[PDB]
Amino acid sequence: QGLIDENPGLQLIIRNFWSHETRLPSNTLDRLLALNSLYSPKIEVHFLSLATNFLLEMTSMSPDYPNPMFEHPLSECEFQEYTIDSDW
Amino acid sequence: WDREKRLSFAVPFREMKPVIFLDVFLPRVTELALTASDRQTKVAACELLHSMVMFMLGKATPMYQLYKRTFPVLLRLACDVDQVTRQLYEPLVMQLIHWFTNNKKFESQDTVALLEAILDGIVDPVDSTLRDFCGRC
Amino acid sequence: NIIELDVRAYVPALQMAFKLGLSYTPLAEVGLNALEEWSIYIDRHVMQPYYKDILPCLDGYLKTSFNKVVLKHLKKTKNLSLEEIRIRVVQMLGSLGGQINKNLLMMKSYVAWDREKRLSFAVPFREMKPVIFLDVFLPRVTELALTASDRQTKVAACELLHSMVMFMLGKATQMPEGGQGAPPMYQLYKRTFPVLLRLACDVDQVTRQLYEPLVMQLIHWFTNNKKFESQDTVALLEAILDGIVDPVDSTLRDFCGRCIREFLKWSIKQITPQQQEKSPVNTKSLFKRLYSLALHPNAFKRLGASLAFNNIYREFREEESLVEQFVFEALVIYMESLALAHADEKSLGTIQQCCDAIDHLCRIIEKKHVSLNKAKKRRLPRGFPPSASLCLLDLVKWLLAHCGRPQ
Amino acid sequence: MSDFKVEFLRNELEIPGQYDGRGKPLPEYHVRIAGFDERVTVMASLRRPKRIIIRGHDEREHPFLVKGGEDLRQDQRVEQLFQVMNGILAQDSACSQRALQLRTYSVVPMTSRLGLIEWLENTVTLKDLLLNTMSQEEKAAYLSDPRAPPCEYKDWLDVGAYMLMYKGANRTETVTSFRKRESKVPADLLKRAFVRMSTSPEAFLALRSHFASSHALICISHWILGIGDRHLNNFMVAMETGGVIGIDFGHAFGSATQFLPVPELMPFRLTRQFINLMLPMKETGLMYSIMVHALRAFRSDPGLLTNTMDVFVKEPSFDWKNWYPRQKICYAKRKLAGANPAVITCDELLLGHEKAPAFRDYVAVARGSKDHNIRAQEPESGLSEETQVKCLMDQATDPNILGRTWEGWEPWM
Repeated sequence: QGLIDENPGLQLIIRNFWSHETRLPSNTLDRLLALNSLYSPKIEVHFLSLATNFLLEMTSMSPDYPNPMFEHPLSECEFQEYTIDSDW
Repeated sequence: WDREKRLSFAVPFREMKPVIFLDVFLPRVTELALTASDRQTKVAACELLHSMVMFMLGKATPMYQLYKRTFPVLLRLACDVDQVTRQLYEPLVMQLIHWFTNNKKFESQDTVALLEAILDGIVDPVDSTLRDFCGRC
Repeated sequence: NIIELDVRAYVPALQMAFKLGLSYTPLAEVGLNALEEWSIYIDRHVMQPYYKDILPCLDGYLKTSFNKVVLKHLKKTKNLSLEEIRIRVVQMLGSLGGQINKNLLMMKSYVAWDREKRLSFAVPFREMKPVIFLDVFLPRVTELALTASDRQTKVAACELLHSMVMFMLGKATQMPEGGQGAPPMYQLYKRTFPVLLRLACDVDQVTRQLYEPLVMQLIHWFTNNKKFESQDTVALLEAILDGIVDPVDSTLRDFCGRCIREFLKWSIKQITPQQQEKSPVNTKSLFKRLYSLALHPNAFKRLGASLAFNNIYREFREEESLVEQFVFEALVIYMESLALAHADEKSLGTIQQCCDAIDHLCRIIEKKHVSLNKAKKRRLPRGFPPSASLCLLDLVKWLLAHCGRPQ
Repeated sequence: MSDFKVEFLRNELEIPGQYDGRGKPLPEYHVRIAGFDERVTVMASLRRPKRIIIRGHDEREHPFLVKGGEDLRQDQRVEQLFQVMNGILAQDSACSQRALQLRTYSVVPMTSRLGLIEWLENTVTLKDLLLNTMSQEEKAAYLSDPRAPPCEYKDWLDVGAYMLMYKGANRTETVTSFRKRESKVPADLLKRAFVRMSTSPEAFLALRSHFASSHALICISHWILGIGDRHLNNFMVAMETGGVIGIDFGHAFGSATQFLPVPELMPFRLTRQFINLMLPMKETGLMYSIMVHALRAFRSDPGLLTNTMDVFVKEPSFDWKNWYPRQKICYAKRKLAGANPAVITCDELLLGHEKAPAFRDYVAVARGSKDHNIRAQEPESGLSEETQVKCLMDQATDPNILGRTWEGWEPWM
């Protein structure tokens, strides 16, 4: 229930605490197995969401996940970050 | 849509690369990019749409049906009066036009794309602004 | 005593020996013994003009580098290489001379052929995914699979060369751009292939029977109307001279001639005909280049042209529309081949190639000489200065008027 | 191929100047023309260089540049002589003992209003060969915005007023000006291009070392002639291997600066990048000895040179449009019998530029800018190999950028 803190930092550190190989074992397979054994009778609404969160945040260690998937653009031009207006 | 799927993706890891197909999600994710009250939700789905369409351009290395699925979504979302989605589509629309303008991208999709899009954005009983956007198109 | 005369003509046999002594060391060994003979008997003056052949050819093959303590009377003992050849090579070399031996010996021959090190590879792992650049290994493996002893080792080098070229051709087809053949390795392949082309048909247990099929699948894959847009032409033009018009490797010449006929066959199969009609480099340009190569005055140029035609005749006889459109051209060009072959030595096998050519000509005529018996306004060659509706009688009377030839 | 289709019926039409056989019979099927890759490739210049592309008998394209209207037979003699001596001048140190070899070129003009040459199409001028190497936006701005004002117009100031501004130009201010020329142009990017074209650094080493030595010998040949390669854009270099060909023989017999509307204080161009090919070279080493060998082999050349360019007409029309042939051969003999580069440069300057502003300044910086430059006047009209070459490289090659420079003379580059 702390994974869903209205405090994003608190639930974030809780996610870090869990995803830790102690609380949630590092290997994707055994991480999955622990997740299967970790469901709370009240979280099935967001149990899948948080499980996906943990699974995908494991992919951070993948030293290609932060890398591009393509390196051969069919149409190649200047690529800089684009801006957007976000008035309240 | 078709008995074969093309949106494979091996998830990178240290020792495994689980391949995941994404063809099934496309309808619903297009709906959410089209319909999501939370601006975070709609914006994230639109970003994902942009990323996956760039990916499937990478995949183009004759998938007409995927293109005809994506065209109306582009039509509806481009003419968003809200600043966010039109803001996305400005570079999106121009950049897809430039992808279209390739000679190797002049075969059976881009022409179909345009003839569908500009015609339908005007023939709609609503959104004459979509007609104007298709005029730009 | 006899070989005192025309000492130059004897060098090519030595070059062939040092081309083939790998599979048979005593081959090069007896070539060396002949070298020793020539050193002993002949004067330095006339052997000098090819120290420049001796040392570079000497370079060949040279770059590579019971019984128990108990006294049983050892009755087994009582009842009783290329390397030594290369030792003799260096022996005779030091018996030659510093002026002679320095004949091994500008453009410098390697100027970083590819300025854009695009050929690389990201080696994946568990902690990181390092990236390794492969084009640097490219020229090296070219010389290695090109030149290597240890058929096991040389052929392993060839195997890796095969694998890497297979990878990098597809990688070249990853980010094509405008200009040349997108120049990923286009220009850097117009300089790469000929070695692998001759490796297609090499004297080998293995690399022959896998590289000939390799190049077959390649260039029939590279004869598509989708695989069409000058990616075929780079390899084709590369082949045109090296495979066909070349002093050595005659089996390569025949291999590549039948390869070209097979190639154009597979083209017409998987080229929509207009894509050959709109093709500049096409069957018509093929005819034109054959006319030129027969016309190009040199033993090698004409021999390649004639042998290539004799190869391609297998399908060209099956070709009908072109042969109907092209007889006067073919007849006059083969006439030119005959004239310039009988203006020079006939010991060239191209005289037999031209006999094959006249066989093909009379044969195609005897299918449709009734389609020639009539004056048909098929296109005109330069060998027929009158312009008219071309008839079999027309070529016949032209030949008769041009009989009494100085050759 | 237009009027009369490709055929040998008329004649095996074939490249001019390539039957040049020293008594040996030339081949009949010798490399000739059959077919054509002719497209409209006409470069824009005073000569309208027409690079006509010749698919020879091999059907391989042979682009041939075609110039315009001037005494281009002068260029023919220049190239022929270049082959003559350079081909027997200095290839290697041992071969300089032999006195052989230098890479040269040939041109075949048709009339005094046309000239046919061969368009190599595998070369590039130095300025272009660099302009594609750096960040091209630097090539635009850095060589456009801070090019004339900060260094060139600090040296002078003003077009038109440029020469009279050099009348108010001196040694140290133009030394600072040249220092700003170094800040008007990039540096060491020559090494970048070289290494990106170098797979083996040492085959590289030999190649560009011979390139630099050959360029220096070409430069002293320029000094001998007075060839008008004002800017580095004039000078060519084969992108393939650095092959060298002369450019713009519009001035000779000491006319490099004899009638020039703009100042040309160069006995030979000393572009800084040619020095910055690699920093540790002091230019006092290998090529220094190379030109020492050259002048060592420059003994019996007047018996042919002065006997050859003056053999026929003594170079007509090369100085009226850019005079006495007796005067021209006098200058050639003076420069050829062993001459001070400073004295030759100053006499060439004052002859015709005496009315030009800073004429005294021009001839002075010709004699030298600083003391270690003005001492060049002392070994006047003759001095030893090493002395002459170091004099030319120091008191003549340097003070061209230290007295005054024409903006189109390309001082920064």
